[PDB]
Amino acid sequence: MIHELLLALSGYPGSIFTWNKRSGLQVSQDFPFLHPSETSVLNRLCRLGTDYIRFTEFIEQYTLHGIYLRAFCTGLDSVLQPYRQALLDLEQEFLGDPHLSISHVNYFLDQFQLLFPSVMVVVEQIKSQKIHGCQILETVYKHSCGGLPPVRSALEKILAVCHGVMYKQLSAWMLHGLLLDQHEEFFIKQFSLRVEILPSYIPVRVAEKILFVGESVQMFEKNQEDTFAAELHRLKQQPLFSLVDFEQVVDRIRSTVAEHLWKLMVEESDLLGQLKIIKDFYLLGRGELFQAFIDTAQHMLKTPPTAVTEHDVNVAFQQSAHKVLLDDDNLLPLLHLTIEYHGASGWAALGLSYKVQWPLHILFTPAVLEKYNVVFKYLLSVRRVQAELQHCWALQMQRKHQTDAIKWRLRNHMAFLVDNLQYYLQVDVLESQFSQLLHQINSTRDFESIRLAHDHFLSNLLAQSFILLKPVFHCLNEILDLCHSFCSLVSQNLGPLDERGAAQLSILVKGFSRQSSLLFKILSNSDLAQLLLRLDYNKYYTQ
Amino acid sequence: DDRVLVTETQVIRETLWLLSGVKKLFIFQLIDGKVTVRNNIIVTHLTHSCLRSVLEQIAAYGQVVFRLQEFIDEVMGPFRTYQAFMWALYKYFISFKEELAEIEKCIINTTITLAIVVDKLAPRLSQLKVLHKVFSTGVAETRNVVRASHLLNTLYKAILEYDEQTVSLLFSLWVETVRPYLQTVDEWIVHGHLWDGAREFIIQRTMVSFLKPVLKQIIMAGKSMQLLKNLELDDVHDPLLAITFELTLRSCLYPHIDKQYLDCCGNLMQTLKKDYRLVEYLQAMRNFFLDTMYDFYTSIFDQNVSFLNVQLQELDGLTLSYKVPWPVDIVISLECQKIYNQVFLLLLQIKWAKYSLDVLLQIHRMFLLRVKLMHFVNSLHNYIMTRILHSTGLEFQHQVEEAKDLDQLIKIHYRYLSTIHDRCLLREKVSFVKEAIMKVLNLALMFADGWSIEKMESDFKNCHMFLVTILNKAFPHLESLALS
Repeated sequence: MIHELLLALSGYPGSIFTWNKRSGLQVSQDFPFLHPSETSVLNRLCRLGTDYIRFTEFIEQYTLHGIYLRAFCTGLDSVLQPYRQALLDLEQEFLGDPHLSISHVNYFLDQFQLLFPSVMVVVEQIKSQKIHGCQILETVYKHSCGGLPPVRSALEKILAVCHGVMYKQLSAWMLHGLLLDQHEEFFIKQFSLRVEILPSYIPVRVAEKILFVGESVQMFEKNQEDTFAAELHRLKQQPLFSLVDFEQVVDRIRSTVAEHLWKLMVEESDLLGQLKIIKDFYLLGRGELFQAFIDTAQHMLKTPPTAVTEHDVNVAFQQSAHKVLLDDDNLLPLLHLTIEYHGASGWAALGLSYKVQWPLHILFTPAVLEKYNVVFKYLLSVRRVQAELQHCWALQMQRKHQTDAIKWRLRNHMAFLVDNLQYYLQVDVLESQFSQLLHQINSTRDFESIRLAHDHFLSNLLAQSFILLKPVFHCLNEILDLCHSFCSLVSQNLGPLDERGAAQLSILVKGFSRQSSLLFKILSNSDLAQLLLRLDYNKYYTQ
Repeated sequence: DDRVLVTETQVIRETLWLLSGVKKLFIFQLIDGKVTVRNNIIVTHLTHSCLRSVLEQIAAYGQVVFRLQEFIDEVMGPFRTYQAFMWALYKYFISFKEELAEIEKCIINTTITLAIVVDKLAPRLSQLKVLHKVFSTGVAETRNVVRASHLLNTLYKAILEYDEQTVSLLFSLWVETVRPYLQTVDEWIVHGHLWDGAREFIIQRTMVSFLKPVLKQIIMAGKSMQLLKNLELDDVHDPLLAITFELTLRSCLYPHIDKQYLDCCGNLMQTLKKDYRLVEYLQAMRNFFLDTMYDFYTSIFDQNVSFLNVQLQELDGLTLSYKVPWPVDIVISLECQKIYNQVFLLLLQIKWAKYSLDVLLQIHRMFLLRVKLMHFVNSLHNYIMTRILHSTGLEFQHQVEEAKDLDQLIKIHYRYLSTIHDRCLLREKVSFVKEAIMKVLNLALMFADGWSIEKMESDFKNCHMFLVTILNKAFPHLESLALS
């Protein structure tokens, strides 16, 4: 009967120990040869056998899919090994001594009555909630902090082998640019990051570090390769996952690829030259080119835009670059002006796009290259109204040979001082922010700084130039189109403002001077640099 | 009910015999290719039922080893692939049966019972279960090319699922199964001919993705080698294993098959420079048309089909052809002559009008119509010949001198006509644009003979303005002439 039982506890049910698909292993009924009391201890013992059967049945069935489920069952047999081994010995002792009884079996298997009923619910949570993917590495971890020492020493082994899969995939991606996966288990799926499957104890900070160190290889298409493989393999031997060490291997790998990427991003591929191109054309750095382009391509934009004006300007811009004695077949065809038509003055839709090369494709995305365009739209407008305004002055002095016609310059100069010095704080926010962007580059050998220094440099331009500040941007905008009306009024005639021109002249001064002092209350962070220039002679102080 | 009441140790020797791969056993008597336990077996213990249970599990393993032995039997008693597969399968059993016969030694000469031999055979009954699933896909199937491709492809897929002792088995089972293909591939490369049996290979002179990422470099090397003679690869993959499995590891096999390819294609192009030369045969083709042809056409200005021949050897017709040997026939195809003839016809009509209005030297009012027209035709001729028939020509020569392939030389060539037939507007939009240039060319014919005047400028100023007001739609290269 002893060898009969030792098989029942192995997974083989018989006549004495019937098997039921719902309840589990249990004794059939009373027996003469056994004592009528011992039937209870067997039923308590069979609570141990029912687990092992339901274990090995699940292990073989493999059920759901995924490597992290395959490896879990692969490891689940390792913790189960001492149970099989400690069962083989019971045959040894019983073979020798012919007087032992069932009570001795209960003494040897005391700890296993404590290890299985706790690890059992770990399996039940998986088959009852469809836990798929890396979420197992948390569901098993949330139960690894239990109080029972053996349970803690058991699941830690399973987590130690389950990490071997992640460590296999993680090293395969961080150095070969490809992710070996066909079931969306890894937390990476132009790649992205996953949060709804990311482990619990892993912080998002290192997760971001992983996403960058890999994409920097896949896009990129010696000794810095094998040595890290030994480091990753070393962690696979650690019987305890220590986050404090997981970061010391990632950050070194991160700093090495970043140091290697910075070398190419600046030295081999000259970023300074390319930034110099952007500052000149986008941010109106080469203003001498745009005043001639505005001089030529003027009549062909005040009319509403049509399907033909897109080519009518590219030739004008090309006629311009040669008109400023600049000759360079490089970077000349790379600048293509765009006309936002069919989804209205023509200037409102003008823009300049830039076909970036291959190396800087990562640094200049369509997002960052769009905020640049918005600056070019606004900065051109100020340049347009300023060049237009001064031409009127070029006519007043040219009109030297009415007691009311003198009100023109008494308004023109006011409209001049507010506008000319408005183009200041621009040559002192560009040549100041840009001078920091260029200094943050030649300082840090790291490349990660450039992606942030350049990003912060761009956000400052939108903030410093009051483009994002709605109230001031909606008041000065009224000043912009205001000068268009005034300058036209002086140019649309050649005599004194008598035919309802003066009647129209006094209209704007009631609004302009109101708009002027309205702005003054707004300024009363960064406006101090601007308001100081307008207030040098304290004209607004008397206003 | 009677029972045989067998002893205990006898059962173990039975299982060792059954797992060995023999038949006709007192226990596990098969009936229909399915091993099944007897019904009268009983020991002093195990209540006659657990024995039927424990034997049933081992019987399930006998089925896996009996079916495989039936498979090896149906091969012994020129596919050259199953032979490479069974020899790998048979090689496993010898390294396995030794583990079985060794156990029987310790039985005749330490206590041994059932629960010990099973646990001792755990790392074997695990490896055996895999074969029941790998072979299940190699038995469930009629042509010899689908039975071998689907088998060899199942292995390369089944290993990537297992990416340690189970991987070492499938890998050692893979190499001995891909040995036939790796042989014929090498044999096709160096010996320049494909030596296949029963059309086993996939190229029947439906595809295994094993060698797909480099397949193009094989065929383009095989066929290229065959045209050369008319004018140990497996022993390299295995040493690679001596010095991240089967996906990156396999990515180191191709350097053996790629460098070998690079020599072959580089050899054909090398011997194609002289001795069935091509660079001098190609340039002279685009030279005898597109000086020499100056005197030829002038004789046609002032007919007979034989008259021209003696002239050449010295309205839209004059089909010209050429003689091409076989080593270059594949490059300059038959449908390639017509395109070269196509642009030759149109080019001459431009030389015609240009020469007709230049050979000569309200009375002087005709001259204001001369410069107003002689310039226009002269402008168009400067566009076709110089900035088209010499731009792409200057680039084409710089490209052929770097030819490194039999195929790509066709592509770089075919990417020269199909573009020169597009820039020179002759393919499409003929009745929309090309006809305009065609009808104004008739003004070069009418005005040439007469040597009505007021009615020419009314037409000329109309069609010329019709020409610009139609071409104004500009695809972008048309602006090089749109100035006039």
